[PDB]
Amino acid sequence: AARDLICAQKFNGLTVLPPLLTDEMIAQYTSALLAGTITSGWTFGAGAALQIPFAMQMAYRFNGIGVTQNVLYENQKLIANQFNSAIGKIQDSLSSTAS
Amino acid sequence: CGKGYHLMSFPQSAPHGVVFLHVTYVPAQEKNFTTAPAICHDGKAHFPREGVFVSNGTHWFVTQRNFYEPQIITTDNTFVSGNCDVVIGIVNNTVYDPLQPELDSF
Amino acid sequence: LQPELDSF
Ligand SMILES: *[C@@H]1O[C@H](CO)[C@@H](O[C@@H]2O[C@H](CO)[C@@H](O)[C@H](O)[C@H]2NC(C)=O)[C@H](O)[C@H]1NC(C)=O
Ligand SMILES: *[C@@H]1O[C@H](CO)[C@@H](O[C@@H]2O[C@H](CO)[C@@H](O)[C@H](O)[C@H]2NC(C)=O)[C@H](O)[C@H]1NC(C)=O
Ligand SMILES: *[C@@H]1O[C@H](CO)[C@@H](O)[C@H](O)[C@H]1NC(C)=O
Ligand SMILES: *[C@@H]1O[C@H](CO)[C@@H](O)[C@H](O)[C@H]1NC(C)=O
Repeated sequence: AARDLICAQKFNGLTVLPPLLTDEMIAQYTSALLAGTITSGWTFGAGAALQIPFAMQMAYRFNGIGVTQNVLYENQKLIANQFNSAIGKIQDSLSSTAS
Repeated sequence: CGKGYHLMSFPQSAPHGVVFLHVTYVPAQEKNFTTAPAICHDGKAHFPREGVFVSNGTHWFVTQRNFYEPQIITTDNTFVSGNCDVVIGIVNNTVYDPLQPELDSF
Repeated sequence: LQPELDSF
């Protein structure tokens, strides 16, 4: 019945080309970046991937901002709970707010 | 400034542009090791000042992260913060004191 | 450092 906007654009010579990287391959890049971040650290971006426990990586991250290692190693569960609550808050804010 | 840990750069002119030679540092030959976040000695937790604790199976060493240069564990490169029942993954080992054997040796 | 050498 009513002509679609996409068909009205197509019938006058206005086409849209597809991107080279599909959504699954962009997601594969994102998954590779996330796995290299959480299992190796910053070493995979500056050479080969060097495996390290995540607690030692976060202790290095606190050393990067002028805080010593005992702050992490004495408050590991508190930081884990705060990170999990932050991720849940991002999830709830993305589910509710659409702006 | 180039891929890897950046060391230097050198400029060169080019027709309508510039060319940078980025001299950088890349680690080469990895090696597996067993690590611990801290060492409980005499009921006190010891953390490294700079570096990381590694072990080749029997003895523990402390070394910097970007190069395998193992050294024996002393009180000069470790600091004490609290006891050893809070940190998870902590191990039992001894820490050499650089003063007392030289004191009795005199 | 001083009390330890005072002990010795
Ligand atoms: C530092 O702040 C954290 C929260 O950011 C406090 O942890 C809370 O402590 C209260 C009472 O001890 C608990 O009811 C909460 O469940 C804790 N929150 C979390 C996320 O674990 C912590 O007590 C504060 N530290 C000090 C010394 O006040
Ligand atoms: C792990 O490192 C230690 C470092 O002390 C090695 O022990 C030395 O091994 C050499 C020969 O490989 C001996 O000549 C030394 O006397 C040893 N030192 C001590 C203090 O015993 C050890 O061989 C290494 N390898 C393992 C345990 O497989
Ligand atoms: C270390 O151990 C892992 C698991 O056995 C192995 O895949 C890897 O090749 C080893 N060597 C290095 C240098 O990572
Ligand atoms: C370390 O030694 C103490 C006392 O010597 C002991 O209570 C503790 O269980 C030991 N830790 C481990 C992991 O064996």
